[PDB]
Amino acid sequence: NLSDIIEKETGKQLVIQESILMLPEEVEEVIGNKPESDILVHTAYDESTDENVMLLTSDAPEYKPWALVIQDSNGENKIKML
Amino acid sequence: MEFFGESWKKHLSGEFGKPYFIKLMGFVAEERKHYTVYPPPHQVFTWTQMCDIKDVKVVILGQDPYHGPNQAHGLCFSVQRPVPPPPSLENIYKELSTDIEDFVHPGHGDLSGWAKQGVLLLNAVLTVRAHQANSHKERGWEQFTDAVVSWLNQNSNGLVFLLWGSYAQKKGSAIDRKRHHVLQTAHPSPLSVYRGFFGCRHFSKTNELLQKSGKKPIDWKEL
Repeated sequence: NLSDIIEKETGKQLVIQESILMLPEEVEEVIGNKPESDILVHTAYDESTDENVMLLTSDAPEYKPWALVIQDSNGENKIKML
Repeated sequence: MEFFGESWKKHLSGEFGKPYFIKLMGFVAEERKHYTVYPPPHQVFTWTQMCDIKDVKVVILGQDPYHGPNQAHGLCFSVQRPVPPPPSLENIYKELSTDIEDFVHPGHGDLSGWAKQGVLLLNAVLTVRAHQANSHKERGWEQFTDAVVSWLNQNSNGLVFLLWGSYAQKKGSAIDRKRHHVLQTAHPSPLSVYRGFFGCRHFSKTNELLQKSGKKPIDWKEL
């Protein structure tokens, strides 16, 4: 599932609280690299680290991983393309 | 149609007999045997039971329901108690906290307090199968919600539409900006929150436009 994909890359088992669909250029402006398709921003919140962990995949129903974005308290995004 | 507000029903009834809708209901009913589907039957049209169609003053558009147990209950962004507020909602609360003076984080994420005041929290797709986001798209829901938006656009006046994110902004492309007030910015999701949502002050502005229109402002803290 997408959760174990997150646990795999972080070592922490996170619960997806929401999945927000966004358009490629909407994502480009944030990520810096323009995805080719609509991105589903699956977000879970790590209370432990106070970080917003977001697994970005393609739209349903394939959900091919595209990037893992980690945001810290000071509002800094840490992109990690897959 | 059961679990559907009568004043909304008296105006949207024409959609229930169209084939796209009959097929949609068939498909939904079908999945609810082999997939866990959110929200439960009595909460698919919760937005229709919260207030009269003629008392709608603000419209906030969402996407599909929360695909996890105990969350989705028929209102966009809202999660029923005791489910803690999801990332996006916490950012909306964060914005309201500096936008509206007497606002205080209600601890919970249940937005029924807003719904009762005339704030329509409408999702584009009204159901999802547990754990699969955007699973029930392209099944007819978007066309039905389009009709809802369309009716409000033509038969109401001076409503304030709050469109956050490109998806929502597209669904509201046809809204008459000369008849209604539209406010749009980035989505409250942590990914785009710093792209414009934080600092947008949409809640104070919404109340300004309302008062100017001669309607009672929304008491955002009433949650």
